[PDB]
Amino acid sequence: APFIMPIASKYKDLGTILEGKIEAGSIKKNSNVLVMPINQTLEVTAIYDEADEEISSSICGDQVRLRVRGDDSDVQTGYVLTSTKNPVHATTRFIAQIAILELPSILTTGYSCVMHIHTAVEEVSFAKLLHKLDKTNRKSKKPPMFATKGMKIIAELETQTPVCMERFEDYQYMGRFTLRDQGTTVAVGKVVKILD
Amino acid sequence: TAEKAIEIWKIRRLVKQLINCHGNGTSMITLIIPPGEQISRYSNMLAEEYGTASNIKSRVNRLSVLSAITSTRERLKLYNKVPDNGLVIYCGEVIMEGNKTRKLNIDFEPFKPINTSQYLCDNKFHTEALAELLNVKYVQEKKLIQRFFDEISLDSGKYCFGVVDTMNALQEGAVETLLCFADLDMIRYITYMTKEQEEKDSSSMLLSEWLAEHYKDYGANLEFVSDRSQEGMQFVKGFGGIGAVMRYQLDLSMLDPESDE
Repeated sequence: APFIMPIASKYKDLGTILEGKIEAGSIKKNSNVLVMPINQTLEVTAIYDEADEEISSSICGDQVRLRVRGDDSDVQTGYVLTSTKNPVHATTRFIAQIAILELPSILTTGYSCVMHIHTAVEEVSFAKLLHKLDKTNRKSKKPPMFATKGMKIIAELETQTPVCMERFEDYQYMGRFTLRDQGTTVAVGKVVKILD
Repeated sequence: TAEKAIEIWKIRRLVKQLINCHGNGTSMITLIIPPGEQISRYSNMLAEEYGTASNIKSRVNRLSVLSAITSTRERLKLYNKVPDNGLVIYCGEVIMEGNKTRKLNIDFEPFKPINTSQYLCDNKFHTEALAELLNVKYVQEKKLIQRFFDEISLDSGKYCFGVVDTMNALQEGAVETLLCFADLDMIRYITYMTKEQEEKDSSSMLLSEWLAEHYKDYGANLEFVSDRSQEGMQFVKGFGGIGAVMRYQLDLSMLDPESDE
């Protein structure tokens, strides 16, 4: 149980206010959180719940506003607050099951698009298609030359810059993501392995 | 549009290498003469610039400008009329690897550089002028690559995709349309390679350029596509950036596994 809170909003106002929803772990007043992936360290000097009232600590499933202390000029909506002991993972390469939905032509390696994992939104492109899947989610032993509508498949994905994520097998929310050829939603999918 | 864009292609390659190279001390002659003009006007203009340039005090730089203005002038002299609408000349010596320069002098007839007259002597080449010889362009590009993708979404068996394969398909019988990536990183010595040459211990053209000059002798039909579009990026990072929509299934022979030996 590490702390995990994807920063949904950030604004100044006699002090910085990062706000999000704790997805795992808890946070106490006067603790040190880590901003991933930038590995910035910040101090948490106040928690405010939805009632706008201060609290000494928030468990997960809480919708909180955190007042933080320290350099944050680099902290952006989409990053994640996490514990400095087991910081949430972040990477630019990962493998993931992907159900293709409305995807109006084909889908092959070079395919690039927008991925929304959690509070984050990021440019992603396919690196390699590894297998196809049929009914009883089986692992086609020849890698697909291409992919098509309504087709399960498992590929490798690359991002320009690191984004925090977790195996769907470990934290469902940190593992789901939908893909958008931002006309529309071309696919959904879940991360199956973080590649360092 | 057809064999027109194929030329715009080359202009784009040129502008790309001119602004890429840089020389020291204002010594890069750029000269653009629109149609209707007489050569003699610009000729004995450089002549004046030669006198003017003679007041520089920078022996190393002066001498440079002198030999550049000269190098331009008597190149310009080679022409008897500003050829059917247009004349462009880039001249000067540009720094090089190994610390040995290389005097450079290009002169060519474009496609109607309307009204664009220009002389400039800077420390770089001025290609802004050329820019006029350059998403209707992207839609066609996207439309074309999709036409090619269909031959994969349908499995038909008309397509390739691959250097060794596309070249062979072109070489052999026929290909209908050749899709090539504008900035294709491929050199044609016949054995093809990329920039994987610093390791190997292997007339010597750029595949890109060789196709632009011989494609005609094969039936195609050649289209240069840029990795601007989503299609492009796919076509480049997914299919080596070089391919074709054939007409009709081949068996891609010569040569590798099947083996077996």
